[PDB]
Amino acid sequence: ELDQLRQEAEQLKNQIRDARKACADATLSQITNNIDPVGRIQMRTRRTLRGHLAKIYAMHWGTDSRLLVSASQDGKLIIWDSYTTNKVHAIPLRSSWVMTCAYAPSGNYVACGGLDNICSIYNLKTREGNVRVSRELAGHTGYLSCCRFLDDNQIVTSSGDTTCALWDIETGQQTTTFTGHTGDVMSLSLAPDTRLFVSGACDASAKLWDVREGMCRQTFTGHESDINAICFFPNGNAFATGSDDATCRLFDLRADQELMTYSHDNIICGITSVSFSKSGRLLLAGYDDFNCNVWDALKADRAGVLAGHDNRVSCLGVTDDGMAVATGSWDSFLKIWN
Amino acid sequence: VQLVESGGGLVQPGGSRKLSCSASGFAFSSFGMHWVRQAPEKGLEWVAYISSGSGTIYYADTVKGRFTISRDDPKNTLFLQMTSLRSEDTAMYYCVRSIYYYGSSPFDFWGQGTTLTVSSSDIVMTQATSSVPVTPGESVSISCRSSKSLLHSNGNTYLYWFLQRPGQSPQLLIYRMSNLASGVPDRFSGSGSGTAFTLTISRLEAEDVGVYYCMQHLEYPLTFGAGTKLEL
Amino acid sequence: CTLSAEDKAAVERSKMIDRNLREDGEKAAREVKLLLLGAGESGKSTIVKQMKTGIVETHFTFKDLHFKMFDVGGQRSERKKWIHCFEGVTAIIFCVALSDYDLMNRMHESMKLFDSICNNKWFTDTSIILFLNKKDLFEEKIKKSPLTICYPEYAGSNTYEEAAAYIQCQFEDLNKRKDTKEIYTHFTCATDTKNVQFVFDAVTDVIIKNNLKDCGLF
Amino acid sequence: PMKDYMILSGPQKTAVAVLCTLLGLLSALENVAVLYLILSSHQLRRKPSYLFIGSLAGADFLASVVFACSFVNFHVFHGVDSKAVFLLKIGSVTMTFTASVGSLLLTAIDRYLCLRYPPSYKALLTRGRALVTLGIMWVLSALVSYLPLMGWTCCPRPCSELFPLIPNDYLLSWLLFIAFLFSGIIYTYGHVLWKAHQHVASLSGHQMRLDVRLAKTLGLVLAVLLICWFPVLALMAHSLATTLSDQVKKAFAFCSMLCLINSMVNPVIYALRSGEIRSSAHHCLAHWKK
Amino acid sequence: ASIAQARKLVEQLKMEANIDRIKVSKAAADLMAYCEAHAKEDPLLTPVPASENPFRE
Ligand SMILES: CC(C)(CCCCCC#N)c1cc(O)c2c(c1)OC(C)(C)[C@@H]1CC[C@@H](CO)C[C@@H]21
Repeated sequence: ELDQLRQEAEQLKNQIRDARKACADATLSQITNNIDPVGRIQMRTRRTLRGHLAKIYAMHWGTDSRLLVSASQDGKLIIWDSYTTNKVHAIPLRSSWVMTCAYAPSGNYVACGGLDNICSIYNLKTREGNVRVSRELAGHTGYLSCCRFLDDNQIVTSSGDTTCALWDIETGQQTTTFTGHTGDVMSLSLAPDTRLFVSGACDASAKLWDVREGMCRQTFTGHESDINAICFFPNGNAFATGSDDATCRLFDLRADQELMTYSHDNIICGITSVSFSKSGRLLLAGYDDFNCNVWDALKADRAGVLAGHDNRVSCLGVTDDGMAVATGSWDSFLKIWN
Repeated sequence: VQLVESGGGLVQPGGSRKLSCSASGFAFSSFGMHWVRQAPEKGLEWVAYISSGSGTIYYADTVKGRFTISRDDPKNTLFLQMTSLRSEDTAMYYCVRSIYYYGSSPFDFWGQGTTLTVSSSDIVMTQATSSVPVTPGESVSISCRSSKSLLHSNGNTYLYWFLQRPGQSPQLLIYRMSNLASGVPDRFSGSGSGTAFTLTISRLEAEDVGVYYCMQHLEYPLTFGAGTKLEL
Repeated sequence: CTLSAEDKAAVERSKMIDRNLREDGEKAAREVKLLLLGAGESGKSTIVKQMKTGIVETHFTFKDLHFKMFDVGGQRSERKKWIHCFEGVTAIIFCVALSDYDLMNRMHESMKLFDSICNNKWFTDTSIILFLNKKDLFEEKIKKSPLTICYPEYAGSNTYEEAAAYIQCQFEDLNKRKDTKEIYTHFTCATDTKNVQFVFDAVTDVIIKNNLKDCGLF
Repeated sequence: PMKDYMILSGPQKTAVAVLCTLLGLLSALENVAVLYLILSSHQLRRKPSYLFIGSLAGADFLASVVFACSFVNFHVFHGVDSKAVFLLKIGSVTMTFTASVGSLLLTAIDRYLCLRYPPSYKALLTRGRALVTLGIMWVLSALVSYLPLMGWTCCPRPCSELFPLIPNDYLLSWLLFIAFLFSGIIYTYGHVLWKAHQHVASLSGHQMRLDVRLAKTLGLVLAVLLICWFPVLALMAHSLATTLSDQVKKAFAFCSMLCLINSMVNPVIYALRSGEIRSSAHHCLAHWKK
Repeated sequence: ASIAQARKLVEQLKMEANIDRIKVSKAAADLMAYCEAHAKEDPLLTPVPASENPFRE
């Protein structure tokens, strides 16, 4: 009888909830009640990266904090020089229907995937002055929603088949497959030491995976709808999700609970993209209402507004030196906000 | 990737001759291509440059007006139409590819060259040493001093280091100042101070023997130094 | 000009990349994108053969106009997480079998996929091209089994010319967006060979009515 | 001694001073309301069709503040009216009305490439190519209209009968340019109404709305281009073969009211018929409520 | 069939329940300590001058 195993699994996640309430002695908003607020944050559009012709679906900064790759649905993958607004590369994709892109931390590779279920790694720093597909990673049976490089040889991808996967790039096979989700995994975020990663799915749950062990360490259930965005705190001991029920929630990894909820009554639409700044004091969330809200992460209070996109802000990321924020949108424009 | 040049040969002075640089093994149309000549005892000297898409076309002041550089992208071929040849045009003309974006490595591949024989405001790069006796395993510091600050406002120091081994084409070592080129060993290292620059070979092997040219890429014309020969 | 010799050559590369983005965007703006959205393989692949893995793009040409049918039946994911990718498609070619009315019900599953994607948020203005195929098999079934199995509120007889006009009107009464989108209905089969002619006529009615909407005339 | 045209007395000059005041400012009211609503919306300022609506609403705005001022400064004010600055003033009403007539042709041609080449239309007429042909239209409508003060006096001709101080032989080269602009508009609006007849008959042949939906809109367009402009151009061309009568002396200045009557329908007929202008009109009624 | 699938959920929830958790007041103070220790190195929190900023419009 599996209903006995159903009765034990309902008894066992009460021990999850009771041992999580046994640590909730003081909230984050009680501790940072006696701290000074951030005030008002005035961010200006420094650059507008024009040149895409469709909805920009992802971007990713390089670790040098100057180059960024972006993916749009015109079948292009442009690498931008963000300081002097030059296109470094324009990579034509075999599938126009891309939903993610990643820049390698070495700078030599760019991956992208989408509705074709394939994460194609493109080699930028070749000979020949050309950008060629160095690998295509097949094995996912759903649309590939996110990809992040661990190094030049490993890449974690997530997909709509309720499955994240770790890949070896040269032997293009799944080294590890992360199952346990019951909905389409919409995002992932590696830890700063890249030994763990969190993944948010459409079953309103985030899961913390061990990369080398291959197991689900912790499961975080606090949302009511599809988690579209996830991002690690710069400490690596917390993360912030962003979902379709218009709230961002800050979960920690050690106390195993959520700390804050970043919600307003003026926002009704969901979050597409979540990223902390450097030092984790700011939480920049992009929304469906053409708008990116800067949240003071230690309090709940809203700091300034990154307004200036004519369509839904689909992607955003802060540079690794924390100097700028680039937001892409469904109008074909990437704006850089210092 | 290889560049092979055609043309050359004995030409009467005042005549005309067309050099052709057949490119193969690389995306030729996305590269700017240079012509760099070397007189049979002197050092390198930049002649002409045509960009990708033939947008900008530059020449040296010695060859302006009577030389014409042109590319043909479907055949992957680079031309240098030379008319009214003088006795100062007796040289080995190298055909150099160079791509320009952020973080690129210009001047990275050099062609083999065709010896053309005829019958009988510029930044000054100065390498005061002309010949250095070296034993292998030692530490060498080739020095090059400019006549202008090669450091730009964007932070880049446009100083290029080449190594022409005896009997070969030049090979890029250090593309911007302190930027090791791809495929060269880690024992080379560049360093500079805006106007004075050094190239440090840590533990020199037998392959490091040759002439070392410093080139500026701050403005056109690109000028080389009369390089420092290294001898065992 | 305050740019170096290499940064001026990096701007010229970026301008030449810009020139190839417009030449490749003009080549794609002259193309017609179509989203094929049949319900449970209801003749969805039998009209792909009549023109001329995640999604299957089918390129074909008719009267110097390049079409692209993006069949999305091989996804099996949550549709709402990727159906906004096809927002901006020219039309939605919908395939409903006319012989699944007797086969919870197979035809009511077609009307539910029709109702969700025609009254969608992202397809509030993209016209549906409904394809009521397998009409030859509908002849051999409506003479024996009436339409009272799928549609109990149906008083007309078992003549095909009034039964097919009822299934067309039952599907075309599902758009609440009648002021902004239109539904082009065809009755096809495998033996019908004028179906790419209908798609060329139905999407040139879409592109004309979209150009007149964008030029301020409508 | 130019004073030979003001045959307006009593209720005639009353019907020009007060009428053109309310005709002028109200037509200039909505013209700047359209010119604001185009540049306020950045999604509309990138569309190459509302530039031709903007250059209509631009040229019609200048033709409703210059001609409405120069008609009231001529008939009741009786200014100094010099021999050289008059041809600046009769040319600044002729450019700004031809550039509103030629901006109907650039709107008609733009409405013809919607039906002649449907799928390549947004690829053909781009924002770059829109401002180019707007520049050629603005400077062709200048040199055909400012050619009076750029070296054309009425002394080598005998000279005109209806217009003060203009050559009669120029009036046969401007009328036949607007007629070419008018036979370029009607012939364009004939094939828009013909490619909407070889398409609705073709689509309905598989299993008549667009044909009527254009003919009711492009008929009301061509009504106010012929109810307004043809009672200005017909008697203007009548002065050649036969001399003028006495009862038509004052009526031509009263038939000249129809040109700025055409100015207060052109935001209604070209911009208010558009939905994307009107969708930003309802959007901006909460914008300045503060 | 689902006898092992319900066993796989019990075996997953058992290794998730027996982890050790710190108090939330300790995890919130260690987040508050990170945002104050690195506050001077944050170019969006504390706006940098236009010289050190590499974006000059
Ligand atoms: C708008 C247009 C139809 C343009 C036609 C002109 C074409 C070239 C010529 N020729 C027009 C019609 C006019 O009847 C007049 C106009 C402009 O402007 C002013 C300067 C006010 C005239 C002053 C003298 C009045 C007669 O005593 C007539 C007034």
